[PDB]
Amino acid sequence: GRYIGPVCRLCRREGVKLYLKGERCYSPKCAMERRPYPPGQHGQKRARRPSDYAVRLREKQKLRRIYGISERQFRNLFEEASKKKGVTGSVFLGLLESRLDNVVYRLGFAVSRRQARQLVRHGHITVNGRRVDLPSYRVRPGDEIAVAEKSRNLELIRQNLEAMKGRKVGPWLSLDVEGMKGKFLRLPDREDLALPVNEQLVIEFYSR
Amino acid sequence: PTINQLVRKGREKVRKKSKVPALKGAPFRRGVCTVVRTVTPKKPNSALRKVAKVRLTSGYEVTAYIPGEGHNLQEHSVVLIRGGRVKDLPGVRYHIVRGVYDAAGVKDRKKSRSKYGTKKPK
Amino acid sequence: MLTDPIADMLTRIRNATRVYKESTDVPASRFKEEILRILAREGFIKGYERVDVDGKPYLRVYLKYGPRRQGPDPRPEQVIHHIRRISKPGRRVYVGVKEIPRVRRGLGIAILSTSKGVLTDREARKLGVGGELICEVW
Amino acid sequence: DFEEKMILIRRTARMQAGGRRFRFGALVVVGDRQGRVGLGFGKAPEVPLAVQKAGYYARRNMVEVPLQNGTIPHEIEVEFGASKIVLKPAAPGTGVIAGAVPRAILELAGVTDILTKELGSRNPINIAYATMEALRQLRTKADVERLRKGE
Amino acid sequence: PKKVLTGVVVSDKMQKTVTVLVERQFPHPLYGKVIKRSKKYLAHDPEEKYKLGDVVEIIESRPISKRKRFRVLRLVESGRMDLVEKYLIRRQNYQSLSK
RNA sequence: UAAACUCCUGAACCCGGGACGAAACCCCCGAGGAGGGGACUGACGGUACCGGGGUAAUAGCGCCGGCCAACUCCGUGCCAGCAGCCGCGGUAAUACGGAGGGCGCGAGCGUUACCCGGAUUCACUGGGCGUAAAGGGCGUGUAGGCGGCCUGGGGCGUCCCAUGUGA
RNA sequence: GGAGCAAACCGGAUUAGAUACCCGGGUAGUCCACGCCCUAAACGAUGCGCGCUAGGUCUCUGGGUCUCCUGGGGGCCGAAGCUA
Ligand SMILES: [Zn+2]
Repeated sequence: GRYIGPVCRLCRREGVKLYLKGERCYSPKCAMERRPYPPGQHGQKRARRPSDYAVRLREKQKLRRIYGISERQFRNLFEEASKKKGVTGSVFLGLLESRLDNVVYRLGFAVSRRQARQLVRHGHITVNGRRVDLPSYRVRPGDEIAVAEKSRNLELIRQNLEAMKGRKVGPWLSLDVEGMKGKFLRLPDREDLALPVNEQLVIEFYSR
Repeated sequence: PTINQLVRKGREKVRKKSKVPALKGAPFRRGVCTVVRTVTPKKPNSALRKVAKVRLTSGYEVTAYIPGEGHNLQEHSVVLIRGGRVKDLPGVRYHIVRGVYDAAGVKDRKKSRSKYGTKKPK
Repeated sequence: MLTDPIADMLTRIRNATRVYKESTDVPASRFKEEILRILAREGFIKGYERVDVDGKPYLRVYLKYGPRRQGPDPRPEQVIHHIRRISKPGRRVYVGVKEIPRVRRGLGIAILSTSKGVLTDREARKLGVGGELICEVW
Repeated sequence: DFEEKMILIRRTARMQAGGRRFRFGALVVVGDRQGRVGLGFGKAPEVPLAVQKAGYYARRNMVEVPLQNGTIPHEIEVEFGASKIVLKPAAPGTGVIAGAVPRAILELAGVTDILTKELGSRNPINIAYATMEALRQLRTKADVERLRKGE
Repeated sequence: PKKVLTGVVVSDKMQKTVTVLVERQFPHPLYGKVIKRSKKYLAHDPEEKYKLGDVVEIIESRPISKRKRFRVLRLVESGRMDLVEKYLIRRQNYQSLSK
């Protein structure tokens, strides 16, 4: 399943702020903020010129952690992209961004993406009036993502939607906090994303 | 060669042969020992090894390296051949399988237990 | 006996270029014309003409080259980079229209032989007719 | 002021009664990542002082590359006598697939999508050089219809 | 339709039968070259009219015997001893092969 | 941030409801036809699903010298042993064995076996043969293979359209 | 058939040993006919035939009123190119 074990110890390994931490990573510590160096008994020690496989690998792992997803699933959603006509770089991320657990985070429903997952996998989250607790659901254009009636008044969501007030989020998503309803306008282009990742390395690393 | 030589004689095919007569191309073949004995290794190195000859199901008879620290294979003890060559020892292209049959696992080991039929402690 | 008249020409040409010769002859042929008539239509040469040598039909091929270069070895870039024969006399090669080759991504021509006549590549899918691939040129 | 990455720094050893003194091999690449690239190969008993020379020979030997929307202008094979190199154009989002060596060359060329392979020998030093004669022979359309014109 | 092949008689040494040999050039399924291959068929000649050297058109017919599944349709051109040799010349070669 | 600690969520389980798959044969009017009508039938199964209630609730495996990414301590001392290749072990081992930690991957992770790949190392695409493996000791010649310039008919090869097949 | 040379063979010396090097002698063989043998660093270690791609110089040979061209054959040097 998910990475369960410490997740703000990769925050370090990469050296790239991974806000898999809710309020934390923003605050004066994504851990990384306090310790900006690699984990372990070494880490803080003259770095070593990474190999091609490395840099590629590492740029490739950096991606998977952010979406907190199975490597089975990850790869198997990469192939899915390769096949379809279009640029594989962007398109790859598109599929990713059509994850029901992701659409949640990206819309703001849940504070982390680790929370955007459980909140779906607890039936808290519905689509088009019908419940869907499968974290993988591929969001199609137009689908109304939203919470159920059993959650309208739950501590957590009412402190996120409280913190979702108007503040723009996602150039491809309409969000109505008033009624707690969100919509997936369209598949996302590239410029709409800006993850600290090179989609032009990943494609490479997957040639071995 | 000219394409016309190819129409005629034609390109020749490789045909590879197995470095493991395990029969049935079987990933493992049961066998009982006949004699467990220590043998010194080859050119660049030296260390009295622990090996044994295993009479097979197929009426065969082969020598297979017993890896790991210490073993309890005597004479009439059955064992599972894993097939794999040890460069140190000339003419041994088979591995005894630990944690299987009369060949117990390894005593006290903790790292790589799967590669040695060793149960995880408590 | 001269095995393949057609590859000899492309070689006469090939060789004629490496030494940068203004002209080089090759025995006549109502077919060989159908080749040169193309290499000129596509600016690989200034053209040609049928000449008279000792009472024999020949074809002078006026060659073209780039400008003199700057620096080490003022060798001018070749106007005829490449001129290899694909369909050989020992190994004939015929292509259907639905598979005509593209020489060096569009910049190259694949002069071939078809029923409609002797044609280039784009001119072969223009009339949508395939044939025997004479040779590729760039 | 450009960009730098060395492919290897070998330890060549020579003979002389008593012992064996050594120099070094330093192959490097430089490229603004937008059409200008430079490979270099220097030598010096010092490992750093080597790549530092290679870097100067780099900025020296240059070559504009006819990048086509991030890729090659047309495929080419080029034999550098001992080693064979193959370059192909690729649609967007293909990536730099090549030996680690010619990769550096292209990734510094500004190349983003490419198909390549190394036939025959695979000596770094030579492959490099081939790849370099490769690019120094690429022909964009205009560069073509200009020659085949001569008006 | 009843398959038909053009060929050349190469034996009327049989009672009302003939040995028709037909070559069949065809592009090799790997090396392009157009390589000719040849087969022998036996045709039912009830009128004992078709002699040696004959070039004929034979038609896929209702079986006449063990290996007689073709009848000769019509002649093409008589005097053709030239081709017939080509076959009989290859015959004499087999001798100088064994040991 | 890992842990404890706080809060919330609530797999498991509990009760309640509970199928789709199943409309035809059958029957009346009509005529035993068309059509309209009326009636039975479910192994899976009291399962899926739905509603309510609801507890923080297994981690494992390979590796960490180079290829190949992840290093230190300790023991051992060409011993014990690792190994796919090059090789490591003879007091300082990131290669043997524990541990610390770390890289990969996760209900899998390794291993063996076999298949293609890499092997462009049988090469049509795509290799070669002066010394690296490789020109027949040298000729004549059979079958075969290959074949100059021109006009014409045929149109086998070849090319093309339609069409039948290509379940 | 057998003069000369000459494996083997004996002898002299050398050498620790010397079936070898060196020397004196020595038979098959080397030569002829007829037959068989069919091997090789049978080497240019480069199959053959044809067209193409600067020249310089030496030699062998054939033709042409010739300090020169024109064919053929044997060498060296080097345009381009080829090559690890
Ligand atoms: Zn963090």
